[PDB]
Amino acid sequence: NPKWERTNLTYRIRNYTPQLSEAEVERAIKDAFELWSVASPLIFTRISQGEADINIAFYQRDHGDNSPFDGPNGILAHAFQPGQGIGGDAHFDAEETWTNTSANYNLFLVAAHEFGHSLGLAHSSDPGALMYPNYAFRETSNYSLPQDDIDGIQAIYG
Ligand SMILES: O=C1N=C(O)NC(=O)[C@@]1(c1ccccc1)N1CCC(CCO)CC1
Ligand SMILES: [Ca+2]
Ligand SMILES: [Ca+2]
Ligand SMILES: [Zn+2]
Ligand SMILES: [Zn+2]
Repeated sequence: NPKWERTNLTYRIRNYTPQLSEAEVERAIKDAFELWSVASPLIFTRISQGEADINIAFYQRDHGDNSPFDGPNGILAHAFQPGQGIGGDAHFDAEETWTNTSANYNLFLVAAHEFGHSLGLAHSSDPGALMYPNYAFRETSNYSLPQDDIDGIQAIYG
């Protein structure tokens, strides 16, 4: 069970996607981290300089980590289990259409799912859980962590 030994973690947005404004990308990420924060003792702090626990970036095909992206559709992003260096980091496929609406693909939703991986959660078998191994849009306004996911982080961090 790889998990963070610390509760205050830092994250850093290394690059942005041209598809949305910087503020939009930052808002999506912030909201995505908040989902998890309200159900655990984890506190996330955004940094702009230096080394952060969770590095977030948009990359194309080969990007230096044994898991190149596949272009439009297919895998949308990937994250690393809690750990030093690359651990906890999340990479988003730069070739995907990134949105903040119902159109594929909503960044807030994909990001929330990736952060679950970054936190140590595995995939869930419950089709209504954020951690279910498939992307499906759900109303983002006032969206909150589903029941199963709350049980998930809870089981790890309390
Ligand atoms: O389950 C996933 N888990 C990821 O970490 N990354 C993905 O892209 C993932 C994902 C799921 C949900 C949200 C974000 C990402 N997913 C997207 C849909 C795809 C379906 C191929 O038909 C299977 C891999
Ligand atoms: Ca892809
Ligand atoms: Ca890291
Ligand atoms: Zn990667
Ligand atoms: Zn996943």
